[PDB]
Amino acid sequence: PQITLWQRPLVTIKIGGQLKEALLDTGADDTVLEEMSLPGRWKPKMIGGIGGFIKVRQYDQILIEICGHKAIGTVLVGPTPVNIIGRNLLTQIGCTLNF
Amino acid sequence: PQITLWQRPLVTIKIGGQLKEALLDTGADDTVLEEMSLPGRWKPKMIGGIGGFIKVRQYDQILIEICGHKAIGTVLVGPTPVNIIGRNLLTQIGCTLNF
Ligand SMILES: CNC(=O)[C@@H](NC(=O)[C@H](OCc1ccccc1)[C@H](O)[C@@H](O)[C@@H](OCc1ccccc1)C(=O)N[C@H]1c2ccccc2C[C@H]1O)C(C)C
Repeated sequence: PQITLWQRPLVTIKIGGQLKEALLDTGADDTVLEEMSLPGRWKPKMIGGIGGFIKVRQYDQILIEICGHKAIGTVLVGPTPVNIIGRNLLTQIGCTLNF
Repeated sequence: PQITLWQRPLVTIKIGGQLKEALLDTGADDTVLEEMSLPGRWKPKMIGGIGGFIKVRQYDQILIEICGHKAIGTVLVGPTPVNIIGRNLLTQIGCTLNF
């Protein structure tokens, strides 16, 4: 589809049997979701954005469904105010910026 | 043009007669640039990102050229980690997300 930016580009994602709302964020290198439970081992990581850094838990090889498109990648879980789909997953669904 | 996301979507912008690099960020409601001098009076504003909030200076009706496209709008100046072109200006140059 083609998404205009008059409003925030929010989409429904399916992860770990859960349906959630997330922002398609071209300004984010990684994908970060609000606190939740995911299977497997995880490692600590610090990510920085506007305002400073936050501590998150890194999970690798996580399957996420974005608008029907299956994508595999690293997902960070932590105290983010909004769920963010970053570039590591946007590339997998063939998402591009056009003007 | 069409921009893929395997790398950060950085473009050259021209403002105040000078060239700078900025990130096309669909996850940003507004445009925020690193500390610099702009004309006119400014108003206060607080913007919240991944790690908290920061105080910025808001300047209105500022001319800014993004990849050759001229835009005139609101620009925030403050302690941002990188120059960010947000939705307020992305819509002016007709930028959309596609997949
Ligand atoms: C390397 N670090 C990154 O890539 C990081 N990347 C980032 O933090 C990006 O910033 C550039 C950035 C790039 C590299 C390094 C540092 C910063 C995001 O796209 C950021 O822009 C956006 O985050 C999502 C969000 C949306 C809505 C509410 C709260 C958070 C955000 O904070 N938006 C707010 C904003 C920004 C500017 C002006 C106004 C407003 C209001 C909000 O929309 C993370 C995600 C991994």
